[PDB]
Amino acid sequence: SNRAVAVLRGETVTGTIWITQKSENDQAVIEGEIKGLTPGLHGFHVHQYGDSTNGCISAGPHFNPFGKTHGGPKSEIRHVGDLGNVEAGADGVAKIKLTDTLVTLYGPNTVVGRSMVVHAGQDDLGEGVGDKAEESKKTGNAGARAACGVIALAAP
Amino acid sequence: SNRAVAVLRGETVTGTIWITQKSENDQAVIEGEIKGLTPGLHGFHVHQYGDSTNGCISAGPHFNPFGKTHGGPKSEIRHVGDLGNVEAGADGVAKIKLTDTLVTLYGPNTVVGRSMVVHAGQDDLGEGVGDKAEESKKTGNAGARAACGVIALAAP
Ligand SMILES: [Cu+2]
Ligand SMILES: [Cu+2]
Ligand SMILES: [Zn+2]
Ligand SMILES: [Zn+2]
Repeated sequence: SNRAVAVLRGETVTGTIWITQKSENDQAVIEGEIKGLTPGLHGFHVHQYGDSTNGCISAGPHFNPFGKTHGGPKSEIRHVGDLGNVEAGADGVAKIKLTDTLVTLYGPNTVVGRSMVVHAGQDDLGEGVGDKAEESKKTGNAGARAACGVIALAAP
Repeated sequence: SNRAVAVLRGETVTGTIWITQKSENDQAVIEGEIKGLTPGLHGFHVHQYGDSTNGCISAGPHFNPFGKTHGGPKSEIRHVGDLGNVEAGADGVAKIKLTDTLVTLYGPNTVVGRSMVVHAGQDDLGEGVGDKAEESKKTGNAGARAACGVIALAAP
């Protein structure tokens, strides 16, 4: 099996996210907690780069090795990195428990060394319309990057 | 080409280290700066894991995919992660400029997702003798881990 962990750092938001995967043929299990969030829904994605020399800016765009448009985790068309929204409760804490069929810790498309990023706003899952449509298909209109962390290899 | 960066964090020591590599057939070029160090020589290695949930402890041992004993960068027998000593000047700053033939950002033995660690003490390069010999061949007797950072993928 493989295991990875991202320690999310930000000015006011922080957290720890674990990814475990039994084998290259199994889904990634993504679990952890993020704190300091405003109550409500917050976009959550794997971005292309783990580079934090420019804070969360240097993370680049959503991880998208297959060249798709932005969607939610259940969408037929989505970026590999599209994990949808996490929900923070009244105390500002989001508990995260997800499985994903595109995110992997094995092979050429591994997310190891890349980043996890949580956003200030809610991800529209690529379903935005009108003047929001163009950006919806890139980023889901989730707004500013509140915290980020590098996906690090961990002992299995 | 490939590029990676490690932002080293610690209680008093910090730094940024870049790794660039033109192709899988080229040597890794390792360059950057570490500050807050005592003047003198400090051990510097790639460790197996990037996991920082337990500070630098969770980095595990020196990265050693080929199952060798510890040495210096010029040794015939060394761990992949063995980068020797860096030298901090009077102001506590070490300027780093190294090339390495074992460290790579390509293929199954990539260091992406692992960690760089700088130590409080000097690495004896595996040449320790007497009661120091056993540990010399594991860690070079470099002592405590002063700072660590995950090796993150960066835009080339
Ligand atoms: Cu994002
Ligand atoms: Cu070390
Ligand atoms: Zn996306
Ligand atoms: Zn070593």
